[PDB]
Amino acid sequence: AMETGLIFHPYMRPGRSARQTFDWGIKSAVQADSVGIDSMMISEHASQIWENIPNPELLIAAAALQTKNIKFAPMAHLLPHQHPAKLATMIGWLSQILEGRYFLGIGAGAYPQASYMHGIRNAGQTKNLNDMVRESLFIMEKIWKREPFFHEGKYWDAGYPEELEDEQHKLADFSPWGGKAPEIAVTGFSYNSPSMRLAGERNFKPVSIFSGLDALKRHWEVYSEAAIEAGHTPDRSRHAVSHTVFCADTDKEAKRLVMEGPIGYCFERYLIPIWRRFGMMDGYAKDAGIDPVDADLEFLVDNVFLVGSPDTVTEKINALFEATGGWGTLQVEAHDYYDDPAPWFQSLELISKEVAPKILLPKR
Amino acid sequence: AMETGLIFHPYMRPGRSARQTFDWGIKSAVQADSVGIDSMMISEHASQIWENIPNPELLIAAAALQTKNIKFAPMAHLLPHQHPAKLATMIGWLSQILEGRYFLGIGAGAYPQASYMHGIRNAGQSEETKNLNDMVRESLFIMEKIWKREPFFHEGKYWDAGYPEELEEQHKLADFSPWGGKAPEIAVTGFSYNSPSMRLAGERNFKPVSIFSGLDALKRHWEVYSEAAIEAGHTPDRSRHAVSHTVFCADTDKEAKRLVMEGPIGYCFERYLIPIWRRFGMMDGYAKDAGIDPVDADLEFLVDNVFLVGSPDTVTEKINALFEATGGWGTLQVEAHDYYDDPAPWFQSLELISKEVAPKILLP
Ligand SMILES: O=S(=O)(O)CCN1CCN(CCS(=O)(=O)O)CC1
Ligand SMILES: O=S(=O)(O)CCN1CCN(CCS(=O)(=O)O)CC1
Ligand SMILES: [Cl-]
Ligand SMILES: [Cl-]
Ligand SMILES: [Cl-]
Ligand SMILES: [Cl-]
Repeated sequence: AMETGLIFHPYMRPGRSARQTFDWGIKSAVQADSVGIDSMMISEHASQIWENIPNPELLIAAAALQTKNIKFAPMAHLLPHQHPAKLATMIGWLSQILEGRYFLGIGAGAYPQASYMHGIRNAGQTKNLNDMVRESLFIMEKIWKREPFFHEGKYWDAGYPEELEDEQHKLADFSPWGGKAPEIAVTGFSYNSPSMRLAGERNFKPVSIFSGLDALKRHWEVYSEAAIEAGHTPDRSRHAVSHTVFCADTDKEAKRLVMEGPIGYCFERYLIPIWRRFGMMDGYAKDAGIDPVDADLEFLVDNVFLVGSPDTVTEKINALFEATGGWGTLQVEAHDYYDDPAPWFQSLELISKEVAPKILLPKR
Repeated sequence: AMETGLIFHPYMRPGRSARQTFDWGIKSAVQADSVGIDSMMISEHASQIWENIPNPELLIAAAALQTKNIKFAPMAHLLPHQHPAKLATMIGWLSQILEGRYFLGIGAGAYPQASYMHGIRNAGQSEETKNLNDMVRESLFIMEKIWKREPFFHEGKYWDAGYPEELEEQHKLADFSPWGGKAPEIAVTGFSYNSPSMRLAGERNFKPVSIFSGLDALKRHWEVYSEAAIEAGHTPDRSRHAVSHTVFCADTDKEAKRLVMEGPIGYCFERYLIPIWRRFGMMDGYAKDAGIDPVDADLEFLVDNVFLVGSPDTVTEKINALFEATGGWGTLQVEAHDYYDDPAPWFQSLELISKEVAPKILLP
């Protein structure tokens, strides 16, 4: 029932080249596809070192004809940063190339440095990024329908022309596969996530970043309530939840490999300090009954990360399902194993083939 | 030596899918690279049937790690259609992925239907309206500054954009400057006799790409270009000049001609290109050169008098003759046609052009 997914930020070690990063992305897509992973989400960042993909569509396109079954999604295209017509056209064309193995993450962008680059001062505090998202979506949906219009917006002018006065002289068809909008997704983190409400209101796919039991429950509560009120039927099998996940033959090996390898390195060098600064471990702290100040690597490995043998990880997931109601896709956060992929590819294969099929049905 | 290049519009037969088009592009890039073709230019169109690539960068990215030596160029990114920061970031990143096997065509866009989609009414005409050429100049201004990674903010007529100061190695800004930290080489195409693009190109030391329309225009392009270059203080270099031609080589003149007349090339010309060329007076240069009335310029006339078609010796002679008449050029940019269903004769032609013809061409 539960699918396995990859989310590729990618947390490349500072100093990796663009070609190395791109090669690791393609290799990751091909391997994930080969072990039955259902989706690969690729994030977008123009200002960050570790999250060093500014154009997830380039990777998706390079992996498209090298894979069979896996579905790709930008997670997310930052709508305030591009002309909606240009973006809508690219999405539809890529969706066509993939024969529908595609869905669309949309976002405002959480990094003011990148907002600034794209002409939006004071994104942290004028232009409103959320209004820009709404206007872009309004324009893109119309372009995908291939119904003519011209729109003079607050943020952009855009349109879709009427045919001029042989099939070869009609307008190109860059509508997404099947001629309909792709499925749209949005991520959420905070406890009362406005993204989850938007998602529910518009029947988008919710993607939650695991921050603790209370938030995971609250996300679904907010989502479904918004869905119901908007007249949609909430479907928990749509819900994707992003986790650190690592599987090996034993609990001991699993833990050692995380502690001493790429995952532990990224967390100690980069993620733990950010998470500390921004209070992103308060949910985990609450769940385990500790002070956030004492949330270190080994705490996360023992209490938060889905780490261990296939049986252990299966248990941990099933325990979360009983506590929170569950989810449709386990979205595994990718790490920089480009130097020595074997233990990481073995983990993914275990998660996908041995863990995921044994998970309980999610709460309706 | 004169180099061989490919220019991929493409001219896909109406009815080809996006996946087929994309597959043909990758196959074409791989094959061109394998036979020593120096560059592959890929054009950008959102409204056209035959020219059905709206995002050349997706193709370039998919071919990047599958090729060794060939250089790629969008020909051209239509600068009025996207946010210059987003575009500048993607160009730098792709340039990095390609390790500098990349140059940048820029353009305004010659299809009003597509201009309309991107919020530009009355692109065909010379509140107040939008000027595509001014939009090109503002985009380039912004992109060059972003590539330099020096902070600024610009509130333009068409866009707001900037480059931020560092916040008060992993926490510094990402570096998506192009390969070597400098702007890519910039190219523009020209067609008309007194091409304003050729003047711009000369003024700014861009690479000129001429679309072959006759002896007089080819000479006039270089005259305009070099005069502008010299006045701007640049040294005009003919080896930079790319000239776009229909080119087809086979073992004999008879085979070459039959394959063009009866195959994909002839089909595209009779069904699509000849009527357009007739309507817009694009055969007047060829007519003048051969001493005929444009009304009588049909397929076989183009094959016998204009297209570089024949045996390797014959095509070598035709090129050498053009070199004596006009002064020559640095790259023979072969216009690609839809041989996706029959690649053998077309790949054979490109191999002949690249290995047997081009090395025998006299100095420009
Ligand atoms: O670097 S800056 O200080 O400019 C912005 C840093 N900020 C930290 C918090 N994360 C939340 C990710 S999410 O899990 O809430 O989606 C967004 C980025
Ligand atoms: O389709 S529309 O009728 O709306 C515009 C027609 N127009 C005809 C001429 N071509 C040649 C490009 S070039 O050869 O001059 O570079 C550009 C498009
Ligand atoms: Cl992020
Ligand atoms: Cl529904
Ligand atoms: Cl064109
Ligand atoms: Cl010079």
